[PDB]
Amino acid sequence: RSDGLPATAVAWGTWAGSGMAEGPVADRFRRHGVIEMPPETACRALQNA
Amino acid sequence: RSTEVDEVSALRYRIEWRPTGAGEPARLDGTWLVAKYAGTADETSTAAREALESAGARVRELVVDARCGRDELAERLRSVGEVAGVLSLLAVDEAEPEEAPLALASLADTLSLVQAMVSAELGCPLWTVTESAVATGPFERVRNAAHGALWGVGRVIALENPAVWGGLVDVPAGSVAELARHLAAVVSGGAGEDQLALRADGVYGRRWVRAAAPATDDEWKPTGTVLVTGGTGGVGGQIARWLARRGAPHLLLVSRSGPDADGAGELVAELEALGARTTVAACDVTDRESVRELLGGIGDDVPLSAVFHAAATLDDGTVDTLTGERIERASRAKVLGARNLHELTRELDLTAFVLFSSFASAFGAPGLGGYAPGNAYLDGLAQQRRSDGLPATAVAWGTWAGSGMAEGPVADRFRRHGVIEMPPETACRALQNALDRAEVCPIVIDVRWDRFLLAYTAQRPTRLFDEIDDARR
Amino acid sequence: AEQGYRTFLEVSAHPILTAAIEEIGDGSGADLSAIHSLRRGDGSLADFGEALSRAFAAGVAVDWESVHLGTGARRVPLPTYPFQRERVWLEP
Amino acid sequence: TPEEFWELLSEGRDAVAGLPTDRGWDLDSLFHPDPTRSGTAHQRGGGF
Repeated sequence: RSDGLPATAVAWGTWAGSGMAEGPVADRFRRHGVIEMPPETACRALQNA
Repeated sequence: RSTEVDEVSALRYRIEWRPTGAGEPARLDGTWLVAKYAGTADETSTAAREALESAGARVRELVVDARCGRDELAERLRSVGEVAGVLSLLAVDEAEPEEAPLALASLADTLSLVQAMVSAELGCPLWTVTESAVATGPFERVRNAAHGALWGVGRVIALENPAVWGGLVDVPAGSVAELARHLAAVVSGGAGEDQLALRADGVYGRRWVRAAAPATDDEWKPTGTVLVTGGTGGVGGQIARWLARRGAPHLLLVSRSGPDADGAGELVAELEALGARTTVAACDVTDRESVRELLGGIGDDVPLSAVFHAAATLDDGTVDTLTGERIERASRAKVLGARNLHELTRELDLTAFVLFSSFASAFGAPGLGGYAPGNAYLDGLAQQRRSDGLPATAVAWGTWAGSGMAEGPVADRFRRHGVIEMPPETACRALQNALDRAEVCPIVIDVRWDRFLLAYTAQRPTRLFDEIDDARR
Repeated sequence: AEQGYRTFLEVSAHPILTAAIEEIGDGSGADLSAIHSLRRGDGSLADFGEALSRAFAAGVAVDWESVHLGTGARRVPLPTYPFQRERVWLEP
Repeated sequence: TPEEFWELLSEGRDAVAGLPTDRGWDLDSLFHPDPTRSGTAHQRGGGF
C-alpha cells in the first residue's frame, strides 16, 4: 500500500468444510473461537474490502 | 479409527440433569404468591405454602384463567403490594388439551403472568412448578411433552427479564413431598439454577454436557419410505438430499405448499438424480385425518419407517406479545403435526422418527420464544417415545446453512452473538451418528462458547453451561 | 524445642511468663504451645477441665481413659467423622 | 448410617429412585426399544 501496488491482506474464517485451518484446529475454534463464515457473505465482504 | 467424525463429536450434544445444590435457604420477606387455577382443590398449594410462610413471607393466592388478559395479574400484584416472587402452581397435574399441544392453558397463563409482572413494575423472580415436565434422565419418564414447552419458553424468558424470571422447579408427578422439602431453599437459593428438577433422590439442574462419538459400528439406513414433513423447506430439504445420497428408496416430502413451493421442482429433480422414486405432496399436517389418509395413501408396496418431521412456521418470538394461542397457531405445524404422526405411527415399525427441533429450546433465544415451545414439545415427545417401543431422535439443530425455516433476524443476531449455519456436509453426518446411537435428544450445534456465553451468562449467570469443559472459557 | 519436643505445660496456679516461651518459638524454629493449668483468680475444676481442653487442642496426648477412669460414664452413639467429600471420578 | 437406615425400613420407603448421573454414565445408549441391542440396560432405575 505504501508503494504503487494495491494490496488487501484479508484475514479469513474457516468456511463449511473447505476452510484454511480445516481439521482439529478448525474443530476446536469451532467450539471456542472463529465461526464458519458463509461464502455468500464472505464474497461480499471481500468485494467491499 | 476416525478423524472426520471428530467434528461430529463436537457437534452433537446432550442435555443431562446433574444433581445440583438445593439452593441456600434465605428468610424471605414481603409475600410469595401461589399463582394457580381454582377449578380443583389442590394439596399442592398447601404443601408449597407450608414452607412459604415459614420462609418469612406470606402466601397469597392468584387465580388465573385461560387468557384472562395480559393485565389482570398486573393490577392484582399491584394491589397485594411488593412481592419477592411468585410460585406458578398453574401447571400442576394438568392434562394436555387434545386440541393442540401449545394450546396448553398453563403456557398461556405463564406468558400472561410474565408480561403481567413486566407491566406491573414489580421486579420479582417467577418460579413455575411443573410435575415431571422434563424427565431427570432416560431412566425417568415425561408425563406430558406439552408441559416441556413451558420449560422451553422459560429458558427463553430468562434472557428477556432477568429480574422477573426466576426459573422452573420440576417435581415428581403426584407427589408433593419434594415441594415441602426443597421449595423454600430453591426459590431463595443463591446458587442461581434457572432449571430445577426435584426428585426423591435429590435435586437436579439442567446441564450442557459433551456427547462422545466413538463411531459406533451400527449403521442406520433409510430403507423404506421417508415421510419428510415440510420437505420443500431447507431444514427438510437438505435432509431429503442427504437421504437420497445415502440411498433412501422412497421419499415422501410433504408440506402444505408442496408442488406450489419456490424450489419444489428443482429439489425433486435433485432427489430423483441422487435417489429414486421420490414424491412431493401438498397435504396439511395439522389435521389428524389428513395425515391418517396420507399414510393410508402411502403405497402398501413399501412400509413407512423414516418419518422425518421438519415443518415449522415462525413469524416472531418476542415475549411482549407471546400468548399461548399465539404460540399455538405459530407452531401448530410442528406440535400438532408431530402429535398426529406419533399417534398414527404407534402401530408402525419405524426405524427412525427424527423430530427436527432447534436450539431455541436447548438454551434461551430472544425472538424464538414462540418457536422454543414447539422444539421443546418435540424433545419431550422423543423422550417419551424412547421409553416405549418406538425409536426417536430430537435433534436440536442450529441455524441451517441454506434454509429459511428458522433463518430469520434472530438467526443473524445469534450469528453475531453465538451460533451460525452448521455445514450440511457435516450436519448430515451428525444426524447419521445420532441415529447410529439411537440418541434420544441430540443437540447438534456449532456453538462458539467463548463469544456465545458473553451474551448468555452475562444478564443471567447459570450452571446450565457449567458442565462443558471448554465453557469455562 | 531442639529436643524433639514442641509443647510445654506451665504447671502453676497462674502461668507467669506465658508468652515468653511463645516469644521463644516466635523468633526461633516453630511456634511452641503454651498450656497452663490455672490462672490468677481461676482455680475451679472448670478451669482445670478447661486446662485439659487447651492441652488436647495444643497437641498434648491426654490419656482419656484416666480422665474418665471412673465417673459413671458409658458409651453413647455419636455421629461419625464428617468426611469432607469432593468429586473424584475416573471416566473410561 | 445404621440409624438413618432404620428411618428407611420403619416407614416403608423404597430406595429405588433412578440411575446415577454423577458417574458420567452415557444414559442414552443404555435404553433402546430393542431389548437385545448390545450396550442397553433393561431396568429404568434402581437404588443407587
